[PDB]
Amino acid sequence: AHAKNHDYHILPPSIWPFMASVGAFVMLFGAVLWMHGSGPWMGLIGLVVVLYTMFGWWSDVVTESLEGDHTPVVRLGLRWGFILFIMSEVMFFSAWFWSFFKHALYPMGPESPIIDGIFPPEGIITFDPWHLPLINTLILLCSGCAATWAHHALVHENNRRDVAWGLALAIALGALFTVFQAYEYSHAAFGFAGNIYGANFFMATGFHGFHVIVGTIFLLVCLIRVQRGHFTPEKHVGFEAAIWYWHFVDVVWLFLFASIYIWGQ
Amino acid sequence: RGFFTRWFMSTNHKDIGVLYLFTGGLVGLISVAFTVYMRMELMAPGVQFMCAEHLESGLVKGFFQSLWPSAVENCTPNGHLWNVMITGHGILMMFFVVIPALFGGFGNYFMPLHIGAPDMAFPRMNNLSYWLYVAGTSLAVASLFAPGGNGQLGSGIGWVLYPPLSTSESGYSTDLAIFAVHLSGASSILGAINMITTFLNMRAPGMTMHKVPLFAWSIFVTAWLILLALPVLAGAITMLLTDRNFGTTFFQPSGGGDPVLYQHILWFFGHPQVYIIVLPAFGIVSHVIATFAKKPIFGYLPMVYAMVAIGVLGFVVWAHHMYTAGLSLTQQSYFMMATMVIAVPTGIKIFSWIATMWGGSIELKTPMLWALGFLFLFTVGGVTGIVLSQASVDRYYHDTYYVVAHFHYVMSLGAVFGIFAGIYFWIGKMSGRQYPEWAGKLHFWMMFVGANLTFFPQHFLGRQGMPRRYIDYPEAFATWNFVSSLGAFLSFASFLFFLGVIFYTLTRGARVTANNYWNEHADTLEWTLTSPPPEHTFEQLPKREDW
Amino acid sequence: GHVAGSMDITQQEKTFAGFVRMVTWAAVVIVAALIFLALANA
Amino acid sequence: LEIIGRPQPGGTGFQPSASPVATQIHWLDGFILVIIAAITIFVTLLILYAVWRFHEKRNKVPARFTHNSPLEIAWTIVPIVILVAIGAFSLPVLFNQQEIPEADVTVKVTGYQWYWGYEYPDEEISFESYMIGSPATGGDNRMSPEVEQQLIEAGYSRDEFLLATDTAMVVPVNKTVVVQVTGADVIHSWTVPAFGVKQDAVPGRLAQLWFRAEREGIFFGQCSELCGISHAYMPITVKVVSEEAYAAWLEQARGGTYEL
Ligand code: HEA
Ligand code: HEA
Ligand SMILES: CCCCCCCCCCCCCCCCCC(=O)OC[C@H](COP(=O)(O)OCCN)OC(=O)CCCCCCCCCCCCCCCCC
Ligand SMILES: CCCCCCCCCCCCCCCCCC(=O)OC[C@H](COP(=O)(O)OCCN)OC(=O)CCCCCCCCCCCCCCCCC
Ligand SMILES: CCCCCCCCCCCCCCCCCC(=O)OC[C@H](COP(=O)(O)OCCN)OC(=O)CCCCCCCCCCCCCCCCC
Ligand SMILES: CCCCCCCCCCCCCCCCCC(=O)OC[C@H](COP(=O)(O)OCCN)OC(=O)CCCCCCCCCCCCCCCCC
Ligand SMILES: CCCCCCCCCCCCCCCCCC(=O)OC[C@H](COP(=O)(O)OCCN)OC(=O)CCCCCCCCCCCCCCCCC
Ligand SMILES: CCCCCCCCCCCCCCCCCC(=O)OC[C@H](COP(=O)(O)OCCN)OC(=O)CCCCCCCCCCCCCCCCC
Ligand SMILES: [Ca+2]
Ligand SMILES: [Cu+2]
Ligand SMILES: [Cu+2]
Ligand SMILES: [Cu+2]
Ligand SMILES: [Mg+2]
Repeated sequence: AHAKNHDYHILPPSIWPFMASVGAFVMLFGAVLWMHGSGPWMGLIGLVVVLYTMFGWWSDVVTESLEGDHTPVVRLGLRWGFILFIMSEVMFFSAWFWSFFKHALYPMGPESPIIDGIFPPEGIITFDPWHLPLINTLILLCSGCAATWAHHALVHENNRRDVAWGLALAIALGALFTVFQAYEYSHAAFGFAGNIYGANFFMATGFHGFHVIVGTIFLLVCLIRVQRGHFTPEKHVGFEAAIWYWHFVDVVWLFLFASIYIWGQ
Repeated sequence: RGFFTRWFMSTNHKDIGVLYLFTGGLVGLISVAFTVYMRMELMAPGVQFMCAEHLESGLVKGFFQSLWPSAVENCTPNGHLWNVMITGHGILMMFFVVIPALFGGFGNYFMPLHIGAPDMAFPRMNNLSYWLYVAGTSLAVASLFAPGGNGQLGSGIGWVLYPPLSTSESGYSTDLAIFAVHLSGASSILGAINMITTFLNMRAPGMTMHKVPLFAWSIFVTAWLILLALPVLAGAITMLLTDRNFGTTFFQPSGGGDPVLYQHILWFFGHPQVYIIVLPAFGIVSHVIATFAKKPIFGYLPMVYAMVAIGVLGFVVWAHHMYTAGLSLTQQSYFMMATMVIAVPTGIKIFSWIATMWGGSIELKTPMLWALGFLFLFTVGGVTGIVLSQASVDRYYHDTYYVVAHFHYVMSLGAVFGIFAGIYFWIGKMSGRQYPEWAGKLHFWMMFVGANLTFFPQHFLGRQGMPRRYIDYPEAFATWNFVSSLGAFLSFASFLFFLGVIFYTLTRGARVTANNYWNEHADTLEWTLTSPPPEHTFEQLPKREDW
Repeated sequence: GHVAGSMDITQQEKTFAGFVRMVTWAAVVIVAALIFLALANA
Repeated sequence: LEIIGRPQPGGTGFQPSASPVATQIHWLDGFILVIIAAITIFVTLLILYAVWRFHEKRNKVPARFTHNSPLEIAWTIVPIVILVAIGAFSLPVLFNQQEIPEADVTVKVTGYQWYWGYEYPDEEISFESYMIGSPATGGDNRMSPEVEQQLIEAGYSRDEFLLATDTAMVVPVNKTVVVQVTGADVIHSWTVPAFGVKQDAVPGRLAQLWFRAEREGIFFGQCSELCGISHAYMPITVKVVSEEAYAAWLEQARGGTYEL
């Protein structure tokens, strides 16, 4: 912009968007074939492309902040947007939590809905909340505390060794949750097909796990950034989203934990 | 300026706005077309067009014969065709057509100008919005050619996909439509975020929220609904996909499922949808009433608050769409009472409009006619909704043509009007070519004439009990049908008219050279700019006094 | 004519602050409500 | 044969009042219609009026008012009072229809794709009804000599094509019938416009609905909830007869013969 008076970021053209929309189309259409007896190849191609897109796109995001496009308002603009994203995320989970709560309260039975059945479902074996569940909840709370500690250092003391230290700790504890999570599946007392409790129990923690992984990945990115010195106490947006997001995951797990392990036994 | 550079790698919010428009036009036509097909078959009793026999002929082959009557005797009633059509319509129309012109075409382009911002907060993202919308559409269309229920192609299920019908239906057709819906969701949620950051963050100095144009507040409320309502619908349909692809049992009584919860999860998002469709419409009307009655929009705060009013109530009235699917009396009351409340907020909007016109001089220009039709018909529509809001009366009305009319009056004779309203009023601004004041009028008069014919009869049918989504009906119902169908053709005519009128104008229209071709009262910032606006609108920030 | 970062953001920072507060209000109001309902009719 | 509750060619109203709830439903709608008849008219009249009274050549100069307190208040209370009213005359008609009585008979109706399924738990009676055109009765759901003839033999005429069923569900005048609807496979809906009753058969669910006829005859209802291809091919027919011939119906339906 030849002669502007404003700090908002205006962007050169960009192919990324179109690319990613084809990747997804192919992704999903391959994903429909693959759940219909046919071959994976189409599905992975779709995702491979999308993943190429996303990386670029985000690489460029950083690159653009490095060219000093991320002025004061810009910085705030992204902050905001990301916050609607977690708002959205929160709504999605409201679907899964809504089924759980309805079935848990008004389970189906032969006289439904004059009369309700029984929950947990007959012959269902809910897990022990204090054995592994608590383990995974200590594991995230802890990681939470280790990722925020990174944040504050950087912003408050400008200590960068400490910053990367908080991050590794936090990142490897995120993966641990995954590992423990999977254990839980391995040892599950009920199945996934044919029984509401399996679908709810599985899809719900299924979605949460998705996110942890996303979370743990994200963080990974920051560590890397932090290793090549990409963050200052004033400018540190990836970091801000990261910590905000990790926190949302943790919140969601904590409510799950209270809703499905602790309250539904 | 590579052609591929411009539209294929767009970062500008005025072009993305155009892309959505035509895109949405396109599909509407296609969709609209499916509408004549139906009307055709429903013109008269028995099944003359959707016979079984045409299936033997390749698609190329029977297609063409399908546009030509057969005798009852030799006609083999293929209900599945009809179902797949009905749903081609619905799915296209509430997800590919009307929300992408009105929210992403007129909003994307103008909401920004009215506040006096350079461009949308997230340009790359926005472009991604527009492309996801295409995939959406494409999967959605492809679905009409893939392995459908009953050995045919195509999912004949319902715009909303209810189970167990939706979970038992063979093929992978419905899987495509499920994912279409997701990519559409995606689209609006990216869109939604972008306008929400944009509008709070990028407005011009001195522009207070209470200093913003109606139309951008409309997109603002619209956007919020979206944000909070699509998510819930991603979920619903994930449950339909895992039931049919992963043998789950969300809504499968054999596994302790409950088809009704689905209806709860889907109407909680299926109510917010309409308030998205009309929201923007309310916005474009104010403008147009303001400009053409050459007088400030009456009760501007109340208008804004009305809009918030609606949007909030819009999340707490979804069981009105389930009055007979097995609900507690306490649940019918709560939902009947609270759904009645929305009246307050809308009437206010309706009265203000009449009070804007009151005591101003009026310009019956094309744009205005629509705006006035809209005030009428949306009221028509409206009332019905109160009749439908009463569980009691709903029994008899639910699922019958009486509800078909109420939605088309507020959708086809409502939001749709808005769309056109928008179109006529802003065609030069975004083209540098004005349209013909005659044609327009003609179009407006045809459409009002025939669209009234199309749906008004349907009120009768509804009270004479004709059921919804039937491909044939009793002898008793021929009379009105005829009328209706006739009606539909007329309107279909008109839409053709309009496209040409459009074509012509973008070909041979009046070059536009003024920055405001209308009059002093159109006061927002879009009118200060050229005609067709600069590539980078607002490099220089609009000085406070400027407007 | 480059002066990156020297634009006035007073009005946006006030805005975000409001935004922040408004949502929190909202959220909490719902949960409350949900709870109410629960108590009243679950 | 008294065919009462049926669509009437070119009709723009309802179907005969066969029972109390129907009675009230018509009355409710009537009353609601005039209230909105007046609103609609009203709202156009200003529109028109204003459009002409203040068309540019009739009032060259615009005004600048944007607010009139007293009037806004008026137009926000008015409506509100209007709605309450409707309330007053609406809830009551929902409660009478959703609060189910002591039955004098009791059927159980089971939506099966492309046919209904009647049961009379006390009388150990259980039979199914299909349209006359169903492939269950040779046809492919469309008029044919065969069909025409079939219906004549039934006691119906060429014109009630899509409403007549091989198997009627008989019923007592003056008696309270409670119908507990459920679906078999996907979702259907059973309903009889003259009775003013209707509801959805849903897989995994017992829903109840009550009705009383005041008069005899053949009433006709249609499947209302997209339940597949022959969605427009699962008529419903309800007979209502004297109690003396209801009882003999009992005995006569015990021998496997399910027609009156
Ligand atoms: C944008 C589209 C749109 C809009 C804006 C509305 C608005 C309303 N709709 Fe609906 N509606 C649909 C689209 C829309 N609707 C669709 C598509 C369906 C079917 C979905 C499907 O099954 O596929 C449907 C279905 C539907 C049903 C269920 C039908 C059934 O059982 O099958 C109901 C029932 O309560 C309903 C109610 C209402 C009401 C009260 C409003 C209110 O918004 C109306 C408010 C407007 C007014 C009240 C007039 C303005 C007020 C005044 C002028 C004051 C004077 C008058 C009075 C005070 C009374 N709508
Ligand atoms: C708002 C969306 C919308 C629109 C515009 C329409 C428009 C029309 N629809 Fe409808 N229709 C639906 C949404 C819509 N429909 C839905 C959701 C259903 C229920 C689906 C289901 O059961 O799942 C339905 C159902 C439905 C049915 C009955 C279904 C049944 O048996 O159960 C009929 C019956 O005759 C019908 C007719 C028509 C006609 C003649 C038109 C029009 O052709 C008449 C007048 C309008 C026009 C002539 C053109 C308007 C054009 C545009 C708005 C273009 C937009 C793009 C640009 C402006 C650039 N529609
Ligand atoms: C098994 C192993 C297989 C692994 C495959 C590997 C593929 C790699 C995929 C990884 C993706 C990389 C993610 C990195 C994103 C973050 C980008 C970033 O941090 O820059 C953005 C900007 C930072 O700016 P700032 O911090 O201020 O700069 C300071 C410099 N002085 O801050 C911003 O602009 C904010 C941007 C936020 C990012 C948005 C995230 C939300 C989207 C979530 C959707 C989930 C997608 C997951 C994919 C699944 C497929 C559907
Ligand atoms: C019960 C409902 C719970 C809903 C779950 C929501 C999860 C919340 C996410 C928690 C993560 C926060 C942890 C903070 C650690 C480091 C980051 C931080 O402290 O950001 C501070 C920020 C203040 O921002 P500010 O000072 O205005 O920035 C410059 C101002 N010109 O303060 C912020 O802006 C933080 C922004 C993150 C927002 C995440 C998404 C918010 C969505 C709505 C949730 C509101 C929850 C309601 C809580 C009830 C309280 C009674
Ligand atoms: C993620 C980290 C933290 C967690 C984030 C998400 C929090 C979600 C917490 C709750 C989410 C919604 C839960 C709703 C529970 C409702 C249970 C239910 O289904 O009620 C039963 C009733 C129908 O019952 P029925 O079968 O019809 O009758 C049988 C009676 N014999 O069903 C009904 O009438 C409907 C019940 C009311 C529906 C409520 C739906 C609103 C959903 C939006 C929630 C808003 C979340 C905001 C979070 C704030 C974060 C900042
Ligand atoms: C109905 C619910 C369905 C759930 C789907 C929800 C959304 C799916 C889309 C995934 C990607 C979007 C992630 C959104 C994160 C946005 C956070 C934010 O505010 O990001 C800001 C950044 C700005 O973008 P830009 O215009 O380029 O601004 C440059 C300024 N330096 O924005 C970015 O960094 C943009 C990065 C986008 C990543 C590319 C991937 C596109 C994905 C499309 C596939 C959708 C399928 C969803 C499947 C979920 C199924 C449950
Ligand atoms: C009980 C069940 C309810 C059902 C859910 C209901 C939700 C419906 C959503 C509709 C969204 C509408 C939002 C509109 C709010 C507008 C209020 C407003 O603008 O107040 C004016 C105030 C004044 O600021 P002033 O300085 O005078 O002018 C600006 C100059 N910079 O402006 C400000 O201080 C800034 C205002 C910012 C606007 C806030 C927008 C957020 C509102 C959404 C709440 C989200 C709830 C999220 C719950 C799920 C979270 C996970
Ligand atoms: C950190 C560790 C974590 C630990 C945290 C511990 C705290 C746990 C917090 C849990 C919160 C979850 C709440 C669960 C909700 C349950 C309430 C419910 O589901 O009641 C439904 C109510 C009764 O259902 P009903 O069918 O009548 O049952 C009759 C049985 N005789 O249904 C009715 O009576 C019908 C009435 C319908 C009324 C609709 C009202 C709207 C609901 C709210 C509006 C949603 C709008 C939200 C907007 C979102 C966007 C902002
Ligand atoms: Ca026909
Ligand atoms: Cu609704
Ligand atoms: Cu059926
Ligand atoms: Cu049916
Ligand atoms: Mg229904």
